[PDB]
Amino acid sequence: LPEDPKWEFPRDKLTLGKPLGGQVVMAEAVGIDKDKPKEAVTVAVKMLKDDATEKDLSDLVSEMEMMKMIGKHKNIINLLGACTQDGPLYVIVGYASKGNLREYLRARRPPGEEQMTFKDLVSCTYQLARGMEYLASQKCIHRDLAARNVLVTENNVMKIADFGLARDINNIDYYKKTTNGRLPVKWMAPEALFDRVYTHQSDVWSFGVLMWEIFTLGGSPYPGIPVEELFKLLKEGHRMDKPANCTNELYMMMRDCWHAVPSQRPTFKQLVEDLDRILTLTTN
Amino acid sequence: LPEDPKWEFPRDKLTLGKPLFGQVVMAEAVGIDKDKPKEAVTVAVKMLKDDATEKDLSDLVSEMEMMKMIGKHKNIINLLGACTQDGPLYVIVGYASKGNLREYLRARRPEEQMTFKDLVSCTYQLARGMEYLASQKCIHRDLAARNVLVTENNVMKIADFGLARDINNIDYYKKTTNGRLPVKWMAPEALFDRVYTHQSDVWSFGVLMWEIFTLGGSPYPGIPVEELFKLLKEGHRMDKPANCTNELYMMMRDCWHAVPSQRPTFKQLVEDLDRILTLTTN
Ligand SMILES: Nc1ncnc2c1ncn2[C@@H]1O[C@H](COP(=O)(O)OP(=O)(O)CP(=O)(O)O)[C@@H](O)[C@H]1O
Ligand SMILES: Nc1ncnc2c1ncn2[C@@H]1O[C@H](COP(=O)(O)OP(=O)(O)CP(=O)(O)O)[C@@H](O)[C@H]1O
Ligand SMILES: [Mg+2]
Ligand SMILES: [Mg+2]
Ligand SMILES: [Mg+2]
Ligand SMILES: [Mg+2]
Repeated sequence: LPEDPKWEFPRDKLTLGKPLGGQVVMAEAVGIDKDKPKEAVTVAVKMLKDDATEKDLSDLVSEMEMMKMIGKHKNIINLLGACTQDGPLYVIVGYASKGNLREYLRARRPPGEEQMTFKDLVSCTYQLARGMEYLASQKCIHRDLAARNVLVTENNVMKIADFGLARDINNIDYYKKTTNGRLPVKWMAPEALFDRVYTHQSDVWSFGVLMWEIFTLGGSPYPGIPVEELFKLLKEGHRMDKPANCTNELYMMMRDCWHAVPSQRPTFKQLVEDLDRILTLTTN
Repeated sequence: LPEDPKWEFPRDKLTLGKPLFGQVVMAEAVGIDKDKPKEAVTVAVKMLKDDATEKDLSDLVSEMEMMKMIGKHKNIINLLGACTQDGPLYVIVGYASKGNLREYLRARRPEEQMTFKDLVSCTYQLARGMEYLASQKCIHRDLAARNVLVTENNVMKIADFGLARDINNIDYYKKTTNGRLPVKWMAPEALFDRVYTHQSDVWSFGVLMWEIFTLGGSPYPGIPVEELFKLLKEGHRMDKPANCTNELYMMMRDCWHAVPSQRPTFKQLVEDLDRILTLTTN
């Protein structure tokens, strides 16, 4: 693959460590932060598994390239560098000490670890909306939004991650039977499968399920409902029930994200504004 | 999903158990053996994960359909039934108490040690299964120790038909063909030419042989997937395993012949392995 100095990082400056969670591992990167040339830094490294397929490699490359183009943002996991020459491809990204959001929330469920306050949940949701709002402004569709794909930092900052299925808005083959076949069904917008398209509004549908996972503290969507029976139920108007401790207002937000008609759903900008209000009013 | 009465099995007679294109769990099936209507049989059931994708569903469906087509053979995991109506798809297959071959072998490393004859016997059984598979015009495409199951009586059983296809159902020369086959068990032509024939499967059999004789070793140790095909193109081949005779290693090299038609057929492999096994036994 093409050499790209600006992002290349020395293999001898990286010490691979313990497994995290193809295959992702923790590691120390000496001087990865150019202003601290000798300072070792704890990072995360994504690389291929030993039994990886060709598609796994093209996916890893795609993920790296997408992260390069997206740019930097508070709520998006950051690319730190990559080892792409004379050796196995290593994609180095910022290390999130708290793990993924799904595991994070479940570990903080009431004893029935520090519990999540209603404000923490709204704040978590608001941060992600901002992240998605930015992504959309960069013409990027994630396509795989879910609690298991969000990382939490030491200071509880939410980071959208796993861009292994992400695409530039124009890099989607509309109407082909093979388009969107690798998207987890339970987080997927109906038009993704039915019409074989994908827009930012398809991402808002996913965001809706993410909201539900957040307010159920890491629950599994459509419990008891098999994936092969889901789209039938969705066509019939079925939608997940309101999470226990969730305001009717936040629930209507989820419901709005699940409008059958894409343009009928809120834009991420609208979600940010609404959530900003709710968060603020909760604070006061 | 079209109803196929012949294979349909009642859901109320199936009790899912502990965990083992999906996820496999142990289960108890009452009357799966039609001659013993009230008997509970321990089986294995493959189903979709909660986060399954559309492709995960079509693969499981394809897996089921491929197993129905293939027919029965002692060295191929057998289909017992399937719950396809009004509910999640369940593919019910025979339970293999010893797990997959790779785990089985790594456990028997110098937990009852494997003898040279056992290893050959193991290899011979798999060749027999592949010979039958090839005769049914089926290409497995994902042959490897991790895809071989071992029954209570140490019978080898080729499994995981999640990538298998009929020999004529291949999108020839398309750049997207064979994109989901583990690279280290994959025949060179499968990637360079985008084709897949029974001879591609024999190449994988070779790797499988190497895993067997190294007692579950990982192929091309120390070589990343990204670097393997250039090496393979240059002639690189894995070295002989210690607990392996030059003859058996030569069989591996034959399976890895660069030219597809120059690799032996499964029919020829079975004949040679039988001869070798017969000698090792007598
Ligand atoms: N930067 C990071 N810091 C901390 N943990 C990380 C991390 N990147 C990944 N992980 C951990 O590894 C898990 C899997 O990561 P990721 O979502 O990137 O998976 P993956 O693309 O390798 C496979 P899949 O698509 O099956 O998830 C995360 O849910 C998280 O627990
Ligand atoms: N019939 C059976 N009896 C016993 N164990 C079984 C079994 N079927 C599957 N298993 C166990 O589950 C493992 C995975 O099986 P299988 O190879 O079918 O996986 P899979 O198709 O679900 C996913 P992948 O393609 O990622 O392996 C096997 O290696 C074995 O340990
Ligand atoms: Mg992920
Ligand atoms: Mg991924
Ligand atoms: Mg398998
Ligand atoms: Mg499989």
